[PDB]
Amino acid sequence: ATAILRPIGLHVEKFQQTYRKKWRFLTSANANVILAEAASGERPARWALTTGMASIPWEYLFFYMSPAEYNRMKNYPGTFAKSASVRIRTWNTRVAFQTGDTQTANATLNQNKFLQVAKGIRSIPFICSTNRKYTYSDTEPMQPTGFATLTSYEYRDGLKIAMYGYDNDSADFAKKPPADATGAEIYLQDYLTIYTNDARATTGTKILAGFPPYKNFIEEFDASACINTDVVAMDYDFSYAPLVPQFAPVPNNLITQNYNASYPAGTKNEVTAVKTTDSSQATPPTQVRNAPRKYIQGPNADTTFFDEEQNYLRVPIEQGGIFEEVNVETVHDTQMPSINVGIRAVPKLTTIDETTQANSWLDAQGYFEVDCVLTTESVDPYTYIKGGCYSANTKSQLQYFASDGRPIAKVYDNPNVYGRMQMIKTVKP
Amino acid sequence: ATAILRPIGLHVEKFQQTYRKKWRFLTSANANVILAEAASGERPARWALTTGMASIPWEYLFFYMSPAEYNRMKNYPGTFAKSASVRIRTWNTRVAFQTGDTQTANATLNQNKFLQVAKGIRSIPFICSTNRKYTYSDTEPMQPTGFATLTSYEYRDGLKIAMYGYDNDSADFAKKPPADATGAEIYLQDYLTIYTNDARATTGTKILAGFPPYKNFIEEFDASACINTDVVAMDYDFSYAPLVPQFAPVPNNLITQNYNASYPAGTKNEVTAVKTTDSSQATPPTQVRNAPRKYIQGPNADTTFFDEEQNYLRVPIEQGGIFEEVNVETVHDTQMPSINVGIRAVPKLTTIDETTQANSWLDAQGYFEVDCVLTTESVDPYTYIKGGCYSANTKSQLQYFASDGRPIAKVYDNPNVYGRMQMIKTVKP
Amino acid sequence: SIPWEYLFFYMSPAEYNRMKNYPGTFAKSASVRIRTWNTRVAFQTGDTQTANAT
DNA sequence: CAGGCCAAA
DNA sequence: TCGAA
DNA sequence: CAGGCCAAA
DNA sequence: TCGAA
DNA sequence: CAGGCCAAA
Repeated sequence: ATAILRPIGLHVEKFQQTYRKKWRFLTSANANVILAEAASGERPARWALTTGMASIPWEYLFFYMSPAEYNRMKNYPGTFAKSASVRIRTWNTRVAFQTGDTQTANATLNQNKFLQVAKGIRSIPFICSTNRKYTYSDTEPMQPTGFATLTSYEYRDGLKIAMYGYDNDSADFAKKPPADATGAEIYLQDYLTIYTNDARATTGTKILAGFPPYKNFIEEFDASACINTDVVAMDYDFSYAPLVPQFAPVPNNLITQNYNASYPAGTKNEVTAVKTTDSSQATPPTQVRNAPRKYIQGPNADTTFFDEEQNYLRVPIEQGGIFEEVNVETVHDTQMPSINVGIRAVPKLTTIDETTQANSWLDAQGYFEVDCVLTTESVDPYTYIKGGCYSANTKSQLQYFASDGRPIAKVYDNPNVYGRMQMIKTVKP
Repeated sequence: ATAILRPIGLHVEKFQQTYRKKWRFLTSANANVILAEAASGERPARWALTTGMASIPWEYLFFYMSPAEYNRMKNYPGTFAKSASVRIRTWNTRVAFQTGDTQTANATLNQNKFLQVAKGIRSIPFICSTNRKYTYSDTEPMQPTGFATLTSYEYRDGLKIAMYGYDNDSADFAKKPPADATGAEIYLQDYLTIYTNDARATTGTKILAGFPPYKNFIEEFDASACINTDVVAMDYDFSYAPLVPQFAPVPNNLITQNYNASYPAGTKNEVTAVKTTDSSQATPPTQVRNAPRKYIQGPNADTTFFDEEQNYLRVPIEQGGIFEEVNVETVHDTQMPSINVGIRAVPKLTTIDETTQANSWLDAQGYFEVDCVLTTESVDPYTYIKGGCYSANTKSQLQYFASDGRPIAKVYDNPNVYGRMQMIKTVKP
Repeated sequence: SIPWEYLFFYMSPAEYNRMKNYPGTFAKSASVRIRTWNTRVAFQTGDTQTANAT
């Protein structure tokens, strides 16, 4: 029999977008030295071991998309980041012909140059590491002598301004010609740092294990043979990266009496849980279901995380485990692999009278060409005939919140805890 | 070596039973009109859109089995419903030659007849719908003008009495000759109804989305070409449909000191949880393990749900997620697909002076032949030598209970919440 | 008249309201297909003096 | 040799 | 399977 | 085109 | 796998 | 025919 109607279902429009950037980065070949970091609050006294492996911030949205693209993206509710890709090529590595010292005839045409690549060091459970900005000595510019006070947020903000420039009405407009326009090189300042405990003032039983042998977890190549070659190629598929919240549904409490109904979940976990661990071992690991949560669209929505533009440069793109959907969901913890690349410090051609590492270095600089692609997807659903887009309420989203109203998000800036990236309260910009 | 004994194990007898019925149903081709339903308690003011798609109650035990079969089934502890099957055939659709109005010469031999089939509309998250019994206007018998106060329980009870008749000593015996004996046609009165919010008195922000386009989720066929053809064929395998509780085990507290022992569950969920959601979004979704439960056989058993015969016509056959077994179990939420079939209203042959739908209709009637089969299974276990059947205590069953002692069961009469069938307290008959 | 020349013939108020968020929108093509069903003709007219039913 | 541990695969 | 095979 | 969401498969 | 493949 | 139940596989 002829069918005059068939179940065609909803009209839903899906939109895929792609964002590409090309960056050229300059890195300094820092010496590996030990710096003391004094105790401060809950931070214990510790030793820090510096490197020249600059952090590549491929985990953040500004790395892939301009302020104009970001501003336009807010007009597409339900936008999810789907995949991110990065390719790193190295160019010729420059090493100074001589050092500043005049007493030694240290100039030499012969060079030994080495390129260092570290993938996924951030997640190694027994290596405590972060990316830090150093201060350097005036006589030895390759030698860190302390820590800059710049935060990770401020570092990424400065990188973003270098990439995309100021507003046309800024008094400081001329200070940063946008590399997205010129294609000029940008200096990176955030370097992989390895920590270990400082037991000088420790009372009772001391842990005297020294350092982890972190060189056993990096790749090091002859830089003379890597000119104009790819050294890193990484692809990442996001688990849950909601960049713009979904369209709100038509609220069923306006239509139904049973809007606050209950139903079986069986043995399935449909509400996520928060895991807390304690490496001091004063308390055992705990798992708590039904964390404080807020809807991010709809009647009582709290959109602070998206209103504050946290996901542009302050927090990583991947946020799996931080958000919930009201359906029968399966959620796991997430983290993107870290990327650090750089040039090993080049010792100055001179004699020393002891069996030690070098104490003076030649100026050396890495030149890295970075390609990056980000793909996203958004939806325009029409559940109802009038009044714009509305999604099914099974698409409704929630976000972890703290009791003071601050949204909670994943952060990659702190060292891993049991190989995990912690989630912390966001800070208002 | 010759074995004089081998581990033959327990003697367990398994019994399979099959229940068949054939029903012939008459449906009215109701007009699609909008009725206002005023606010009442937690029920908000809403608009209702009527249809002629009659509900087919294939989710209930009385649809498949007579009172004699049901009464006998209570003698088989551990009876589970295994599968249910329904087949629907349509016969010739009757449309009135003319309407009651005399002023218009509206009689015509030409007809356009359409059959509507809706499968699984009940579970669609963005469509708020139930089955309702209407009141109709006297001048337009196809036109609903209000809602009857009959409950779903009373509707199904009346259907059951029509199918199987009264007791031989009833004063009303002659009023309902049983269709199970005569094979005569029965009129159905419960029709699919689509709701949307009524914002006439809403203060603040209004939702003005109108209706969902529900026609995009049904199949509609030329009824002139469907005579004597199958239109619906559905099969359902039950997850957990306990019709009679299992034989009680020999209680180990009479034999052992460690009857209240504890043991690891590991990371597996062995006790089910209740999920509560809130479409008003005042609270986030919550999941609670270890709900109030009662054993349904054994020492402290509460058999109220089965003593009250709730599963015959008041609650659906499928109850997965409502019951637990003491073993290492895996449980998920359940619901059977809904079935609604009917004839579209046939406009009267007349002119109207505006661009609207028809306001007058011809009497029209659907004729549906329904075959239904239900298969069940029960067990007689002999764990012990004397005193009748006893099961292993790993077969012990529990049911969700409310704090006032009412058993909790799934219900299909309310609109879905996030695509789920809610569980509510049962009501004493 | 079949008003296939107008936007409301093809798109709902919700779709129209959402479409305003896409600057540079152009309508590219429009298609219409018309099927006829059974034509109904009255058995008789209202006049009683003539036996006109057929 | 990267993504919820690696000494598991 | 909220990577994905 | 139905059974715990569909815009996922 | 308390559908079931 | 044993290892988180057996009347499930």
